[PDB]
Amino acid sequence: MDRAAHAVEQWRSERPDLDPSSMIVLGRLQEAALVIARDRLNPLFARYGLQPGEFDVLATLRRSGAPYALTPTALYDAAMISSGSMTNRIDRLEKAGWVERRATLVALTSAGRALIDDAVVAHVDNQRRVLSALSAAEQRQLAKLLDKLLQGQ
Amino acid sequence: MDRAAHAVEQWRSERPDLDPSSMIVLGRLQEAALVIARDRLNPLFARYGLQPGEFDVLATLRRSGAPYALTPTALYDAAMISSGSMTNRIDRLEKAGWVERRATLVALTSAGRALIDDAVVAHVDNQRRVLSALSAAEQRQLAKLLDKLLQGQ
Repeated sequence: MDRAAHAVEQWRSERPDLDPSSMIVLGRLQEAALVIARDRLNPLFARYGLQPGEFDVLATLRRSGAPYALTPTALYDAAMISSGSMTNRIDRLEKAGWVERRATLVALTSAGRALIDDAVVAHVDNQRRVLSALSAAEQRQLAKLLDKLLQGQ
Repeated sequence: MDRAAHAVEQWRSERPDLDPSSMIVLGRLQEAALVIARDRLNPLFARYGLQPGEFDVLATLRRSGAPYALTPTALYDAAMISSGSMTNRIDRLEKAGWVERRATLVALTSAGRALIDDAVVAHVDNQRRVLSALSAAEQRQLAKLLDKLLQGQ
């Protein structure tokens, strides 16, 4: 038993008036997102000098196509993840030499483009190893369920 | 198309040398965990005066059974989520009147026990509405896939 199943077992024992079933799926959802970010994805980003949020900004600019320049609002809408604190994240990226503010647009520098071109290859390799315990059909299956859960929000 | 599918589409266009397939499932995983915490679970915790991490501490103590007292190490291992910054989280809970440090043990106060007894009912109701777009079999299915992904870490 993992954290979530052990906790439901205890709750069923302590609060039999409760139906704690929903705790399994959502406890595993949040634990899986946390452990994968903390122990798998973020270490790789740190090897490139990046926080995960900073990777997303650079990746979003790169995949928007040349000249890799978006308004901060277009940047948020196109991001992989809808996290906050973006303005200071852009500030950091400009100070590091990876983005540039132009007219208002946020654009990759050449150094930033080279960095994310390098990092995204290592990232996807990292992701495949993260997912390798699931078969192809299991990954498609997990993506369909997460899509339905997400739209339900 | 959601964030993750739109981003894969762009990557496939921009870096056809890349296989970005892994981005869908893991992008949806992290986005779903974030949106559900930010927009659904944490608002409910805040109505009880709690941060999500603080809810977990109180819930872990309560479901460990009377006298609802655990060592900080037992507390971490029994938590629903393996998040950090726990020592300051305990500090805050003691200052709020909800936990007590005894001999070293962390124990619910009566006020803390009453609070989490109230909050956990609202929490599970909140979770069921979060999950209501998935059928029962879909929720069991999602919990099985997340379990396999998790153990693969």
